[PDB]
Parts: sequence; structure tokens; C-alpha cells
Amino acid sequence: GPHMATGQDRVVALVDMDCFFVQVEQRQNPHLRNKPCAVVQYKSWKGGGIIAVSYEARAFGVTRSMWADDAKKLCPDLLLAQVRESRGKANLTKYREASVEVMEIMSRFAVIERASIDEAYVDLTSAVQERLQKLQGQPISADLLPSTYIEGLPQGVQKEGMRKQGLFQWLDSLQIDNLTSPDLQLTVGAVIVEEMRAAIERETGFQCSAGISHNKVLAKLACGLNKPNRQTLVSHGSVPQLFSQMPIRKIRSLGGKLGASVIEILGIEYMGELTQFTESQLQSHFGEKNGSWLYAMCRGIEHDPVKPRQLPKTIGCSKNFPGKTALATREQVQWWLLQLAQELEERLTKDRNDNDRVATQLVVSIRVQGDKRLSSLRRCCALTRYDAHKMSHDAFTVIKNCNTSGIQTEWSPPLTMLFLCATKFSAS
DNA sequence: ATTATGACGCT
DNA sequence: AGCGTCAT
Ligand SMILES: Nc1ncnc2c1ncn2[C@H]1C[C@H](O)[C@@H](CO[P@](O)(=S)OP(=O)(O)OP(=O)(O)O)O1
Ligand SMILES: [Ca+2]
Ligand SMILES: [Mg+2]
Ligand SMILES: [Mg+2]
Repeated sequence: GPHMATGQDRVVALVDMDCFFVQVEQRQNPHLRNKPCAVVQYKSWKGGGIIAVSYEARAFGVTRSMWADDAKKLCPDLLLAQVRESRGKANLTKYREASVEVMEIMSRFAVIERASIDEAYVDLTSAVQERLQKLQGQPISADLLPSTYIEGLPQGVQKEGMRKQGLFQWLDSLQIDNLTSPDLQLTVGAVIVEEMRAAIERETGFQCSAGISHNKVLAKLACGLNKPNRQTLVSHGSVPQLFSQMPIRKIRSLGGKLGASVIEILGIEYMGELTQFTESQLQSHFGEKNGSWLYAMCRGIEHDPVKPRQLPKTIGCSKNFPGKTALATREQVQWWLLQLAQELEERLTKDRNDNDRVATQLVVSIRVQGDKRLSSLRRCCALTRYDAHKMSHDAFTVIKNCNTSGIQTEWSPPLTMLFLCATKFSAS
């Protein structure tokens, strides 16, 4: 009763740019706006690989991880923008720089955790307290929540009108003189996220979706419920119904092998079905940490903090060499290591100037032809100078003895991936 | 030939 | 440290 934690202590949002690389290209090229459009990497093999898709194009069945030639079969009028190529490889600088535009705006409102190039968690607990104090017990108008969905409502015929019906039910029910009502806190959080999203669109042109809830996992889940250009409030009370038909794989961290094992071992399908196991039962199958996490998570409770981190922890450069393009000679391997290192040096030097830090470790990863995993080998060495020729030489030295070829020049088995990653930053 | 990233966990 | 998982 009065002692069972309910995980309602925080207000957390997750902001996710809509089809982000596509929006970056549509801002730059107005001809692409409001069209079925996708962003592609490379071009020669099957038209290039699609890595982002506008919502107009998704309606035709275009997806990421699709060849452009195949997407054109589904959507003959599909427009394409190509990722920049520099030094023989895809170069994502435009999108990283657009990301910084958005992250810096979000940071004006609250502390953020950079989750990916186009998504950030927002810790709104303090901002909500402040806005509540300023509101002086004034009711919250629907006008302040023009793009908000309240998950689970309406309960007990435009699409927009059902949004409004649900919002009206929620607001009509809200108790406002309790400054500590979790539902009220979430609602004020949603007001702030409307403001944040309006600022992002005003100041960058970019639209986004967002989730507002009491923790990162629910905020992430919420964000995906109403896309694009909308935000969703998932209250603590909404969790039992929401989870009752929610496939386990939809919850962040459960979309892979662990989630599959939860399903197989327990013989369940939906997140809510987890509530029938004891904490010790779940720990016995999935380990102490996962078991405790699952026990709380299936009740809507998670404690992972929004980490105060706006900048990436690593700066990396990688290229696959699939099929016949696999690197089979010394000079080929060296040359591509150099290309990678030159991009790495450029990005590192900019990072040092912008962010007052220096990387101290270089991680070198490769894949050999006919190998199991993403990485066949991972080796680290010191990163003492931002110099591409040096880093490339060092990376070679580190991967030297992978070459089983007794022949001097030849490289066997051929390399299907090269990866340089700068890590272990220190203030400078 | 489902590419180029990036964070975090395990031992 | 090096490898594996999960995700964008
Ligand atoms: N698998 C993969 N490879 C390369 N680039 C990716 C990949 N996934 C995402 N991205 C890039 C391209 C995206 O514009 C960007 C954001 O990823 P996400 O959020 S999953 O998808 P978006 O393109 O923003 O559409 P969406 O969020 O509106 O569903 O990261
Ligand atoms: Ca996105
Ligand atoms: Mg996304
Ligand atoms: Mg995203």
C-alpha cells in the first residue's frame, strides 16, 4: 500500500526527429519537400542503400535497409538525396551538424542525454516544478497542448477529433491544487515539450515527435505511438492497458535475444504478462540485473537516469568492403586506413576546438572475409597526436599480424570492414 | 551487398 | 582489455 514505489518521481521526455536525414535534405532542397523522398548511401550497387524515408514514401512501403532500385519498384516517383562521399566513403557531417542545431535548442529548456544522432532524453522534473509554481494553480488549457495525445483516451469522427476528445477527458479529470500529482506533472511536462518542439521547428525547420512519461523507457515507447509531428503522454495509470497487448520486443532493450528468451522461456507474448512472475523468478532466468529491471519495468517503473551528456563519447569512422571489394592487398588496406584516418583527424580536430577535449585512445576494428560477427578483431593503441598518417600507421601496426598470408604484398584473408574509433576523452 | 555509426554490459 | 548486445 503506502510503501510500494510507483515510479512517478520524475518527468522524462524522449524527443525523436521525424525521418531526420530526409528533413535535413528537404530543408536544403525545397524540391524534395512534401514528397515521397529517401536518403541513400552510394549508388552503383542496386541504386544505393536507403537509410531514411519520408512519411509520404513510407506509405508506398519504402523502408530503410532497402535498395533504391527496389524502392523505385514500390514508388516509381520516389525522390532521392545522396549522402555526401568524401575520401571514398560516406560522410555524415551534414547530419551531425544538423543534430547539433537541435540538441543545442533542447539544452535551453532542460538537461539532455544524447541518445542518438536524432534523439535525446530530457529530464523535465525541475522545469515542471518551476512552471507549476508560476502557474499559481491555474488550469491547463487544451490550447497549450495542440499536438498532444493522451494514450488510452478517449474511453467509455476526425483523427484530430479523437485526439481532442482524449485530451478533453484527461484535462477535465485533472486535479490541479495538488502540486505533487504525477498526472499533473506529466501534463505540465507535455506543455514544456510542446514549447520545445515549437522552438525546434521555428529555429531549424525540423519537425519531431516526442514521448512524455515518468522514465526513459516509457517516454521512448510513448514517442513512437503517434508519429510524425505529434507527442504522446503515457501516464502511470495507462500502463496496465497499454502493456496488456504490447509485444515484449517493442520495449527498448528487449528487441533482441534477451526479449526472445523472455518470450520462449516464460511462454508469454506481451509486456503485461510479466507481472505474474516474482522478482526472484525473473532473476533466476535472466540474471539479477535483468530480472529486477523486468520486474519493475512491466509495472511501468524504471530508474535509469537521464545522463547529463550532450556530446558523443566516441568519434568513429568505418567502412564495409562487401563481396568482391574486400581488401586483398597490403597497399589497399593501408590506403583505406589512411582514408579513414584522414576523416577521423578532421572530425577530431574540429571536436577539440569546439568542445575542449582530446581523445587519448584509438580503437581499431576489422572484419575478415567469412567471419561470424560485426567485428573479427578489436585492438587498441595510444592516440597521442591528431595526425592521420600516424593514426593510420598505428592502426596498421596493430592489425599487422592478422594477415595469415606468408606473401609480402598480399593480404589474406581479405578484410570486409575497417573501423577507427577515437575514445577516452580528457579535458583540454 | 542490411552501411555507418554509437552506448553499454560481461568477464 | 576484448567481445557481445542493442539500437539509430
Ligand atoms: N540502420 C541505420 N543505418 C544508417 N543510418 C541510420 C540507420 N537508422 C537510422 N539511421 C539514421 C537515418 C535517420 O534519419 C536517423 C534517425 O533514425 P530513426 O530515428 S530510427 O529514423 P528516422 O529517419 O528519424 O525516422 P523516424 O524517427 O521518424 O521513424 O538516423
Ligand atoms: Ca527519428
Ligand atoms: Mg527513431
Ligand atoms: Mg531516433
